[PDB]
Amino acid sequence: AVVTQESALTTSPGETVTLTCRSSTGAVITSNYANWVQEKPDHLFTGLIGRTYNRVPGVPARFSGSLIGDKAALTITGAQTEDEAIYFCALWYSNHFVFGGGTKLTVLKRTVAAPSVFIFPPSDEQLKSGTASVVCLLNNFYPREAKVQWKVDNALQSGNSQESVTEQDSKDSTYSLSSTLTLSKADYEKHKVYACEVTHQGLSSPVTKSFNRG
Amino acid sequence: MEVKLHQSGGGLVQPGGFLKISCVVSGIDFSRYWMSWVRRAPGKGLEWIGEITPDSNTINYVPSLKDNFGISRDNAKNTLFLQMTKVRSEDTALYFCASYYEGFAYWGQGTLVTVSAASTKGPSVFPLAPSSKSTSGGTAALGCLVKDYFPEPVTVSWNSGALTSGVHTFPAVLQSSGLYSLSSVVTVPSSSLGTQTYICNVNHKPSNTKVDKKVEE
Repeated sequence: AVVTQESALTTSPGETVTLTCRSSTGAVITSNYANWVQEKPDHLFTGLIGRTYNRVPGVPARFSGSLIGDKAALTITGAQTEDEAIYFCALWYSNHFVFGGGTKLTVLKRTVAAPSVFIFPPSDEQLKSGTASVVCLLNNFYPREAKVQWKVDNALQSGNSQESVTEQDSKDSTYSLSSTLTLSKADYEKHKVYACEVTHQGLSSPVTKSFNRG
Repeated sequence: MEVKLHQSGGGLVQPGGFLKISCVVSGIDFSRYWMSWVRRAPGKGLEWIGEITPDSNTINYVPSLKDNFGISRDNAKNTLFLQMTKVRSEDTALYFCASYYEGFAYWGQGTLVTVSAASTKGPSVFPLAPSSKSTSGGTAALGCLVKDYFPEPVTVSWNSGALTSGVHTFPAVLQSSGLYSLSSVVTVPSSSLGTQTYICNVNHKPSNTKVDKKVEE
């Protein structure tokens, strides 16, 4: 069983937003006891909804939990900037809970900010070690949600890159991100073009930063 | 009187080792709530590990985690325990003591568990040299890659503290090695680059390794 949610949603203060949560087995039923938990910076967790409709004691009235069609749903009526967080949904499958991937809710604190993309090839000093790392940098973007894809000779890569993000800036709401792709010195030298494709709210078309080894 | 889920007892364990996390609950009737353990790792989301009933007479697990985690509670002492045995490298996460009743109302502060077989190693610092793949127009990005060190605490400064505007030190990530790697970068005007000299100063005090590396184009 797989529990799925929207990867990220954007709204502005005062609007009404609805998050969904999907059972891989079919329609979410009350037997699933849908729960909604919120994650704020520095890993702060708040239970909002339990057993599909019930508000956890103390949760504001603008949070509502419901069943809509085949999915469980969390509705924020009058979204606040303090509601910008990651919302997790858990479904009860007979004897255990299964959380979903999470939904990054962005409640617009400012104008959309595009990132500036920079690519760094591996140092020769590292190449003497026998490993190669390509570093991709995204500077001062908002919202957080962005897709950084590594393309080695136009081939999409997977399982060989790890990401890191800075804390949200207290003065202009921007984020910075680091994408590092590590390979064998052997596997590095068996390819040509290393590219970093970046899709974001602020970019009409995806930005690509590329370099050729050799 | 505030609801306090105080966790403790997390740190370094080797792969295949054991560990017991404590969470002492005060401010609520610990006897009256179901108690659950849930973990969060950087690449994953929230993973519900398991729950124990108020009376301890039923323990529910997710099937893939049944064998390596053991949940117990003591209503007399108002504490909940999680025992981790034969732990994998993938088990590195922040483990969270969470109450369940209507929902997941009360949470703990978080306990870090790092599973790694490495001993104390100093980092290697490789320059992130600027180029026109690292220039956009007017401003240029450069930095330092601090790679394969253990344990976590590492400090990075630029030109011994002279440069602080626009520097970004990203959180370190735990590699499959069991070693940490981290990247620090700065954005400066590209005019500057010809005149100014740029050095990142990295200090790893568990190894007593201090490296001053310059990033030259």
